[PDB]
Amino acid sequence: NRSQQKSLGRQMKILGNFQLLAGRYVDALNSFVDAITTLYKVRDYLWLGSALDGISICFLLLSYNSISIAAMQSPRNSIMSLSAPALNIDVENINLPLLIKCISDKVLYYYDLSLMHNSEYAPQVVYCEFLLKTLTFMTSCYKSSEFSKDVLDNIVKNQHRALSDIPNSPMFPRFEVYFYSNKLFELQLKEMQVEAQIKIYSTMAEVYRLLGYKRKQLFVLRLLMVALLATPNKIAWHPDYRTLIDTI
Amino acid sequence: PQYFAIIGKKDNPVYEIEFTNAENPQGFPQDLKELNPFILHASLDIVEDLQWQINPTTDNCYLGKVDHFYGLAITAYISYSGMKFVMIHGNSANSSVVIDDNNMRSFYQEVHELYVKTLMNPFYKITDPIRSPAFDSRVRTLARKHL
Amino acid sequence: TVGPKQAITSEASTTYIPSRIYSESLLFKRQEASLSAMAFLFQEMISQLHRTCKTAGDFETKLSDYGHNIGIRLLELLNFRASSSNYITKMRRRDLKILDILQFIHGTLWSYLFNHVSDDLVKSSERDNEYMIVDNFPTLTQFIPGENVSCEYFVCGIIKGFLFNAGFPCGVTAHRMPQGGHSQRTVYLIQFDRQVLDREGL
Repeated sequence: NRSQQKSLGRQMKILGNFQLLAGRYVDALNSFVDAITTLYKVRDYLWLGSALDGISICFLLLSYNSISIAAMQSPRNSIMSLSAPALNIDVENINLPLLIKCISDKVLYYYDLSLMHNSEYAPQVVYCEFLLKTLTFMTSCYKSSEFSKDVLDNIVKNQHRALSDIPNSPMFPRFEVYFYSNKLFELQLKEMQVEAQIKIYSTMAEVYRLLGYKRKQLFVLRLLMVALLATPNKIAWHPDYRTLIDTI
Repeated sequence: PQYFAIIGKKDNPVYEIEFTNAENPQGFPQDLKELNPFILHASLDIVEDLQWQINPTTDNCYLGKVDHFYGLAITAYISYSGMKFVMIHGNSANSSVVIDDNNMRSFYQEVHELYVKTLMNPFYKITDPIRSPAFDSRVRTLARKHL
Repeated sequence: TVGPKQAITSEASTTYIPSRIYSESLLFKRQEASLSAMAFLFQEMISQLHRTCKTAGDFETKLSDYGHNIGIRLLELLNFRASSSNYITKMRRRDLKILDILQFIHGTLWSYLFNHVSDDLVKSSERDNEYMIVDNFPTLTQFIPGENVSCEYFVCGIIKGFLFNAGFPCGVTAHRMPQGGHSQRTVYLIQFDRQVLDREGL
């Protein structure tokens, strides 16, 4: 079918752009390899990776849920990483949303408020992707849910979101809105591997500390304590627990 | 089930109650021991943040549903001395305080009248709990007749 | 045995209507007295606080505590009966700006304790963080002779505990400026702290 060849290209394109997106290290400084999927450009590894991810996200949005949301998140991450380098990819990166504003709706030109709209639309596309089977790959065909991989998207959404609130009297994002946009995950949280559950409560404590909410911190460290106590395996002493009990 | 508490100035409690329906008599099953004071003390802070906001997130005494967590909404009232009348509502489905929002504003005003009536005793200091047998009947007849 | 701090009592709703034990009332019922019967009790404050005090300053700041324990009662009463139990009472504006509670104290606290509204409310123009409140006749200290103003402070503790329980940590100090034919004019300066001062800026 045409949808079969489009599904083959949807499988091909995002992974074909993702390794070139992962071909950046310290902004690609003097790493001249054998020039087979390693270009070693001076200041255009982000630009070539952004063009690859732009073509891949355009082809996946033409092939329009899970891989579509991952493609839109890949285009958002490529635009954010290209803007993170102080380069000339501003008008090209803002006009690079030709299929991202067709499937998503960015409609902005500010300092990552366009990426805030694209991230909210990416979480909406992953929420649309939740209305499917719980795991669509081969090794993920009898996995937990989509509830173990929506959560990794929105916790790095919060990690990228709250840094816009630097304390001073200008507030880029009102102080209540990421407090609202972190309480959306009241997923059951019952079963997964534990070292995700230490990290989510630790960075949720750190985002509450940098916002300045000194009792929601006590709530999430109490959730960290309850999750640490009831684990069935055995753990060892580490001096992280020393300062954790000291701050609580 | 319903949880109601009067939180003082230093966050020390002065009145602490739950009241619940007779269908589930042992109310709040494995939350009353271990989450129900933590969500109260954690979500004092957004009530404290809303005490200096002119318009919310021209009365500034009643406050709406200020937090919603596992489908439990809390409602708040900041009195003139600063004793805050925060109360957690629990149900089976998604509970609505909007069906009682016109109603239980006259439950917060009719418990604030009882707090003013127990403030005027000169033997009653601040930062000590209400050890009053009259206060329990005066709050639970109000909870029974007006919910 | 209703709220112990050992536990939260779990009790089911819709029980019986119990007996009625003590019922009070809260409206004003404007009942008068004689100023001699006030001034006798004010001099019997001072005739014991002169006795159990060693220096001047601790006499100042424990004559102030009696006013503190009238101010923290009166703040909850006066707004609640000015916004008007079973009378379907509403709410006021729960004021939260420093020259919106000074207008309330200036026009309502002094019209409650005393018959008249206090006359003037003066900002300190040449600096910031001093706010004068004056009258022309302190009617409680008016039977004290001399000039030393320690016996003033029972009224100024009424001011301070009004604001300390209102979320506005301040400190009052009374002085005497005999302006004109009002020989007892008796300014109080309310002097807010530094840590409040940023908050009304933001």
